[PDB]
Amino acid sequence: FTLLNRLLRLIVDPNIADYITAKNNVVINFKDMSHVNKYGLIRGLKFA
Amino acid sequence: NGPEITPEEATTIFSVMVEWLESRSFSPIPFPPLTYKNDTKILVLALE
Amino acid sequence: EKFNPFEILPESIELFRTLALISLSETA
Amino acid sequence: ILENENYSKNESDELFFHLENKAKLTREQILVLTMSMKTSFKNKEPLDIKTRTQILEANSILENLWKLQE
Repeated sequence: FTLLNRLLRLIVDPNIADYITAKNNVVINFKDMSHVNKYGLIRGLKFA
Repeated sequence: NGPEITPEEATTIFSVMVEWLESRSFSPIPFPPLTYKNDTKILVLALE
Repeated sequence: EKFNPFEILPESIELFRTLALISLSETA
Repeated sequence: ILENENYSKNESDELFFHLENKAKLTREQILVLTMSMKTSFKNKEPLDIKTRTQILEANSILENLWKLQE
């Protein structure tokens, strides 16, 4: 993401880039297991 | 280990997009205005 | 104690004078 | 670091190492300085002697005040 927020500020005003960058952290839950998503992309998002 | 990109590699990657978008003479995407023509026509296509 | 409160006296008026800076003299 | 004429030659990896070593930073901050350095920062005109004197005088008293607060 540290590369994405920049590459997006190239293509898009920063408020949308920041939304798109922070929207991918979230927290991920499957039953018992939970992890914050720091690294990969979540491709289940409409804009992914 | 932190991010694996490292600054010297991020440099080479970022110059490529900068030069591509400048060579293409590309205007960045703005933020959707409060008063906008196609808002309705974007909501529809989204919601359906 | 008196030498130290004397250095303090110049320090408070000095800093409050520095907050008025909105420069070489105040620099030195 | 960024106004220093010695690093300004070009293609010097010294910049990243004096960033990390001199003014304490983390990688995530170095990357931002690289990409924002490209987008915003401009090496075309070096600064006038006036603003260099002013800048050095400010860095002096800020570094010194920080040392006193510490």
